[PDB]
Amino acid sequence: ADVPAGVQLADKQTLVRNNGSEVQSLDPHKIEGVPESNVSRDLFEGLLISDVEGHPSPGVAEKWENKDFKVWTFHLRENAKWSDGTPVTAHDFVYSWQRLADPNTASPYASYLQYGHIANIDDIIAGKKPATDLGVKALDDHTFEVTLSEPVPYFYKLLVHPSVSPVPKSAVEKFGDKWTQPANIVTNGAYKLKNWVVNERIVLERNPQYWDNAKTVINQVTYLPISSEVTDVNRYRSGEIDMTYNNMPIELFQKLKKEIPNEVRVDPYLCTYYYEINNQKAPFNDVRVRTALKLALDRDIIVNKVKNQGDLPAYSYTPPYTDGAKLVEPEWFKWSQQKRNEEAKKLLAEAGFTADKPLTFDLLYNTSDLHKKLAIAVASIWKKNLGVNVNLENQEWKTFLDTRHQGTFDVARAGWCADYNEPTSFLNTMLSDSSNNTAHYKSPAFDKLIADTLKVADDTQRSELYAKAEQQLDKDSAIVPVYYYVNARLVKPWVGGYTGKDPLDNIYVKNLYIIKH
Ligand SMILES: [U]
Ligand SMILES: [U]
Ligand SMILES: [U]
Ligand SMILES: [U]
Ligand SMILES: [U]
Ligand SMILES: [U]
Ligand SMILES: [U]
Ligand SMILES: [U]
Repeated sequence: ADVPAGVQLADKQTLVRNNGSEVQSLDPHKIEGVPESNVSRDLFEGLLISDVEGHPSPGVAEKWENKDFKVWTFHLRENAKWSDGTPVTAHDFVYSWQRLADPNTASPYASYLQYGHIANIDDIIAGKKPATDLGVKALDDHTFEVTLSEPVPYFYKLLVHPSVSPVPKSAVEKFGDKWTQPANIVTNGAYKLKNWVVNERIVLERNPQYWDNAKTVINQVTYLPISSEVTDVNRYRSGEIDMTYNNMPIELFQKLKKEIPNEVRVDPYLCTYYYEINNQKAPFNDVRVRTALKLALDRDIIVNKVKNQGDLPAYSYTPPYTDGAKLVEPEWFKWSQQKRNEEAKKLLAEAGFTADKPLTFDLLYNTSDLHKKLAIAVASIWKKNLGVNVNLENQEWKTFLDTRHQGTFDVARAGWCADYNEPTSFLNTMLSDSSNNTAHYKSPAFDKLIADTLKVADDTQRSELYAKAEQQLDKDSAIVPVYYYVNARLVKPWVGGYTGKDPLDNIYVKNLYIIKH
């Protein structure tokens, strides 16, 4: 943390953050969500990290160079250490990225190494070459060298993500699945795990071996797993929570902006809220059904009337303000809602649905007051605009993500937040073989458009290709875009260091500080 001259620090430097739900895991290779990544940034540090404004900056790597955007060499700081005092080396990264690539690990982020195009990843994922063939090597204890199969100019931007953080081989090997328990875990970020009580709290304590420990200010941070946004706000306003999670309650938000304006932080965020359609399951493998659902949803009602928190109606998967995004708005988005509804009803009548044999299916969402309120509105809108019946179903976060990976679903509430600010952080997730492809969407045409983006060495051609990839997605109605998020949360006046300037919201508690109050 960089505490401003003249600010007074509180005697006690402790922080309580709500984190939305119980994490899937603390293992960097078994996670894919925001709540998971919130805790991972405090415990595990990769080659680069985001600075307080979100720019990719030195992490374990203090400096790096690239040869033709294909061979990247990272010079690791001599004093990077794990929490047991042993050195963080380039061999740690070698073992780590191989473990990420290995199909036996089953990471939901195995494909992150495809997105960066590390050499031999496709074969490794396919079981054809062992994970040891991956294009990574330690040229020495403090030098990590990555070889890609094509030039990727934005490659380093990917490296702040938890899936490319190191994991400690000895704890992993020795304790297997229990390596992340507090008595076993070893970490290299600014914090260490102190306590982990499932469905109660996660408590982290400063890691004194962290290389930048002298600038760390908060000695302890607790992450809570509260999925009720109302409860989160209540415990924030009672004094227990210093920073809510960034899901705000429909019940209280308008009142909060009028009551504690200075505390309600609202900033740009690179995430899209949509309904994920299970593209491989009838009748959702029919484009007319997906197009109907997409068109009959009234974004104006949902965004402006039912939510009303500053979100923007969405017509694409990649947020239009992502760096490099130059998207074309489909004509349906400028049509009337009435005109959307007729087209929709027309398509469903064409797909064979009547009044007598209507379309009925499940709407799966992760336990939350906000998602429940939004699914109820969407269910009534779909019912009135299109005659479809939906059965709402909630599942705890971890179970919800697993259900979507398994494909044991019809439609699900969904939200993707960028991992790096470039259109492929979204688009690569709809690739046929992506491990992040929970829409279970498979389009040869869509895959070819994205593969083409690294064949050209031009950014204009590249943006035009991302634009057409978004048009292929929309044409197929792979999803139902609903709105582009804003990052809205409550933060106490004594919490310093949070700018709200990072559109990825990659917060590190090592950057925060408690002002005396
Ligand atoms: U004190
Ligand atoms: U650049
Ligand atoms: U940029
Ligand atoms: U269903
Ligand atoms: U509620
Ligand atoms: U470039
Ligand atoms: U106080
Ligand atoms: U106090």
